[PDB]
Amino acid sequence: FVEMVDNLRGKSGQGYYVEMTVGSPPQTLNILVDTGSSNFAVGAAPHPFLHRYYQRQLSSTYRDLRKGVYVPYTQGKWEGELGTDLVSIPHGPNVTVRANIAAITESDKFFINGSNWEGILGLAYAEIARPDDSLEPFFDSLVKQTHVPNLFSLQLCGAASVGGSMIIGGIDHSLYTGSLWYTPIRREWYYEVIIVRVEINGQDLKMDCKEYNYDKSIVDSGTTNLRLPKKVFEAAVKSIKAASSTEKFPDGFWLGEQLVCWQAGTTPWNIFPVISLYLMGEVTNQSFRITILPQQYLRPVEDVATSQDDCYKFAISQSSTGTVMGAVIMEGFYVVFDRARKRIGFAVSACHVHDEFRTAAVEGPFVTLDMEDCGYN
Ligand SMILES: CC[C@@H](CC(=O)NCC1CCCCC1)n1c(N)nc2cc(Cl)ccc21
Repeated sequence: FVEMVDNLRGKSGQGYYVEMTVGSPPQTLNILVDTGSSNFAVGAAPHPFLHRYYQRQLSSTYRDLRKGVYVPYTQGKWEGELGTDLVSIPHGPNVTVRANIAAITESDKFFINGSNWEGILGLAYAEIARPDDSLEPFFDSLVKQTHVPNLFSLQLCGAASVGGSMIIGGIDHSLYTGSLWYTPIRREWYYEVIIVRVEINGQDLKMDCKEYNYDKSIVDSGTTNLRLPKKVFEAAVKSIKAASSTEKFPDGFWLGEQLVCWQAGTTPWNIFPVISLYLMGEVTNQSFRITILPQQYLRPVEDVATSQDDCYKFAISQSSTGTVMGAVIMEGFYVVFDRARKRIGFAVSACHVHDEFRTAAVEGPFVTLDMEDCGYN
């Protein structure tokens, strides 16, 4: 696993990418690690944002599937040609698999201007694969062709430049401290989990637990913020406002539209509360909690090429599509995607940033009744 440690790189807010090789002879590409999608889709045309792109025709092991794919989302679409080719990960397991590859020939608002990645590794399940669930995802192809165990674990470490580790086929003990606790994957499509309880400095948020998972709660490496449903976001902010009422901040700060600055390098971490998220456990009526520090949700401002000091951005935002546990959560925790056993493990990361008096935690067990009722149908 030592060869797989520190195999992730990226820029702040632009995601985490891993080095991958496709085709014969091998073409080296930087590929976004994405637990929020299920397609292995790489740029295959010279879009001006891209450093590199996949050249289908120069690979002797490339096979044209003779079928297109069209993936629209919100502000954009990505599209291209479906095919298969030989894929390997230089700083991964020593194997080569024939996997599905979507050669992106056109996209709108997909690639990020200034980033160093040229494609995405959809690490989620077949059901959200496009055009349909018969297009086998990369990790499915990996496990079915090799003896690599059906799991991977992510340690995202966040610093402009960021690093991390994607351990494929196991768990590295030295990437976490304390104990690993597991939450069941509710449904195999996104990495869907169930939040049963939320606390702010120990104070229960007092919401119907169905609100925390409306209409969904996912673990996504392709998202930066901790995104919460409107009604949950409202209460959490109102609670964070209350905990830190010794200082008032502009209304735009809570919306992520304005920055807040203190004389470097202190900085009142103490007035900001810890946020505990209770997740459904492996056992009936059993749950566990993950505690995030003010240091996870107050991020040093991305691009301050004019504005020095300390300065911060509020990294909790509202969502209309359910809870998203992004880098805000994931950078605080070593996250194990145990696909073979339908579960996701959380343990305090060895690379999380802690303050002088408080510590991030994964603790349990807790008694929580009707946890299944917190999931939305
Ligand atoms: C479901 C969550 C969203 C979050 C998002 O919008 N992320 C930024 C997105 C990541 C994938 C490359 C393009 C930018 N999301 C993720 N994780 N992967 C996605 C891929 C597509 Cl085609 C659309 C939305 C995606």
